[PDB]
Amino acid sequence: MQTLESFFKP
Amino acid sequence: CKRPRPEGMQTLESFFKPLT
Amino acid sequence: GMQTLESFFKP
Amino acid sequence: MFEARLVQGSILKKVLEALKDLINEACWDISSSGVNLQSMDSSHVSLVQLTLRSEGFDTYRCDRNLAMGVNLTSMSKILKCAGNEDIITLRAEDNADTLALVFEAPNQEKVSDYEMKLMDLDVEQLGIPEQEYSCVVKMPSGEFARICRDLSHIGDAVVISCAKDGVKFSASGELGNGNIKLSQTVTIEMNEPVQLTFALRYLNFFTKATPLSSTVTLSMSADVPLVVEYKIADMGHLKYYLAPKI
Amino acid sequence: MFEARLVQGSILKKVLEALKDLINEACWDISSSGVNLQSMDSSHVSLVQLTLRSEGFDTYRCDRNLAMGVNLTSMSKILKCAGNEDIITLRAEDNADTLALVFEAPNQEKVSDYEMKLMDLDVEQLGIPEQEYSCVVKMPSGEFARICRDLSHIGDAVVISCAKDGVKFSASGELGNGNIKLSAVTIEMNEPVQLTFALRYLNFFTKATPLSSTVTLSMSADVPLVVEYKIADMGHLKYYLAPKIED
Amino acid sequence: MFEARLVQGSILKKVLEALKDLINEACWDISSSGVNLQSMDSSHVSLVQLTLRSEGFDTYRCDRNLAMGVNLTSMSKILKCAGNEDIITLRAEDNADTLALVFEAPNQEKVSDYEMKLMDLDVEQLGIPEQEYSCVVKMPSGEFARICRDLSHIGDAVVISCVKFSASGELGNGNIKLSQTEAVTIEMNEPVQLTFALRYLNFFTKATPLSSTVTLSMSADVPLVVEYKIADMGHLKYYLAPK
Repeated sequence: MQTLESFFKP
Repeated sequence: CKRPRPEGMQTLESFFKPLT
Repeated sequence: GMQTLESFFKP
Repeated sequence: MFEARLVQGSILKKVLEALKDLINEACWDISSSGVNLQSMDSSHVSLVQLTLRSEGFDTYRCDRNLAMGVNLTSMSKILKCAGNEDIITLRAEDNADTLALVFEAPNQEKVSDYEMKLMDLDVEQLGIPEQEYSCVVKMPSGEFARICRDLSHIGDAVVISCAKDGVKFSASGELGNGNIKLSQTVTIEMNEPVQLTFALRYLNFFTKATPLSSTVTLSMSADVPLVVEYKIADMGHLKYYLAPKI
Repeated sequence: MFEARLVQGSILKKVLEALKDLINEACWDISSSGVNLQSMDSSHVSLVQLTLRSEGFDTYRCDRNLAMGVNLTSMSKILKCAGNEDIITLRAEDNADTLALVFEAPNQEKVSDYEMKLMDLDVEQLGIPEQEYSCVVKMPSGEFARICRDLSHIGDAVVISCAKDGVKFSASGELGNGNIKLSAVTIEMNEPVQLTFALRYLNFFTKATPLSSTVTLSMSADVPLVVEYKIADMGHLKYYLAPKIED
Repeated sequence: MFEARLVQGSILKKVLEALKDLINEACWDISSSGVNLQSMDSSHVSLVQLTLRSEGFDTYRCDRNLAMGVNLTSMSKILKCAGNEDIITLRAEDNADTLALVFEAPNQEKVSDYEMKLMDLDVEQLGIPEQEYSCVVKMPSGEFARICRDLSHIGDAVVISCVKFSASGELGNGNIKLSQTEAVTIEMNEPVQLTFALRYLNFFTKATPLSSTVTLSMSADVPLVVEYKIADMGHLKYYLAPK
């Protein structure tokens, strides 16, 4: 899997 | 080695002969 | 943090 | 080719719960008279015999005869996924290493498909002769399960003693002993009376069938295996066989 | 020969739940008068004391006083075999190496006989003078047990603090702290009292909780806490707990 | 001076049961609009976003926003001391070392007061945008739980595929087919067929008791969002990346 923050803006 | 068998009973094979 | 009941009651 | 639909899939679920803590692999015999299973456990000390007659499946078609080698453990995790009110259909291409399982439901809304592989299984069948036992004890299946649980805290072998007007159960261990005596209501039918000892570990797997029937019947004779049967209403039965102790 | 018949056996059943966990061996004193069990738990920090009055049974028979050495674990295991609605009967001979327990279904169709290898022990009984308590609380069994359950998830002892219109249980711990104020709850208090007890022991006592719907807590400055569960027109279980002390 | 009374205490208990198994620590942010929480499981494959509107609460007071460093385990432990008919109050002071939970028992009988120690904590946060999801499936929570609990025993991963859940492992495979309407709706602009970890979905579903409905939402090459709505006051959205 890929962590959720390879999909979301910080 | 001695093949494990609960203590004190016979196989059912000693009572019912298997098909063949 | 406690004490034994022999402290409080006599055998 | 075999296909078989069951309105009360409730039952299959329970059959498998019965069979599963006792044997892990077995062989399902499928014919047009129905579905039969015979298996001993891995110690060859008990044995279970399953029959689900064709005339009880709300749809039955066995095309040619068919022995399906099955991991009951796997199968058990599948039937656990069946809802209790689910209509269970079975189906098997007339060979291929794969049995199919369908769970339809109430309002035809959810449909579950599971395919389990199957297994070249070389397993060993016994011939149990036709006979009638000295003592036939009929009791409420619940009453029998708790009996075996109770005595099983006291000891690990039970002494079953049959008599005209009553049956007795006895065990003993490093704790003391104990004795349970039931007496004609719980029904007996008897030629000669009987007394054998059996191992509770196995009895206590047998009562796992208990939800299949409200009654259970044990049959006995001197120096021969116990028979423990459950009537799966309208449909067939589960016999367990247990060799006597000593 | 001793012979107690208790028609409503769910009671012997609860008494062993309520004991087996605190102590595992005890000595049942039988006599004209009734049963009497008194044991300290194993650290001596707490004590249980059971009374079952003869006039409490359905049937009672004693010809020679008896101290029976009983393994409580074993007896609860046997008792755990009884129907919630069985008539139960304790029987033993003077010979005595063996206490019988009999469970008869209310139709006289099923009947069990479990007869229990006894034991032998020396057991420090304790003198416990009748005494007044400077404050006493009645409370629902249940509410006391949740209060102790609750509080033991925060801390490991409870300050039970008493007033003429409130009891407060409080605890303290690594995750923070908590208290619960209580204004069928009744306080009869000849004077205020605040004391601190170990929640472990209390959490064993609350097990008697199925024997009664009410519990009383009796306490005074530097004398053990008493927690009493009254067994309907028959007797009681009373537990004693020494107050926590400065280390 | 934060204050939030809640006459339906249970809502909050169910909320803590829903989180405690997925995340152990978390920052509770309080503002005038109400309460919010964002946090990833330590795997970092999922997070939960909580929203409890200030209107939700029967009473609500707040003159300084607030980030409370909460140990969710010990919050769960405490909240297990609330009674389901209990009114619950959360109060915290301008300055933060502790949170305070009061459980007023219905009938003026007993009050309990629990001061929870807070932790100074640095839990990462992510910005998630308002987007259009190819599919949005709705259905009863109950059913959607059973489906994960079911396929968990078959494989450790489900392929969702508008609607069909499915899985497979050493023993074989399985799938479940839902369409139409026990109310199960769809909203579709594009076939979609992602693959998620059952381990995670099974955590999300501890939120089932808050809501008889769940909603899935998905679009290719992006995180799934599963949502339970705390009635008349907000929601609990879980997000999970695909494999």
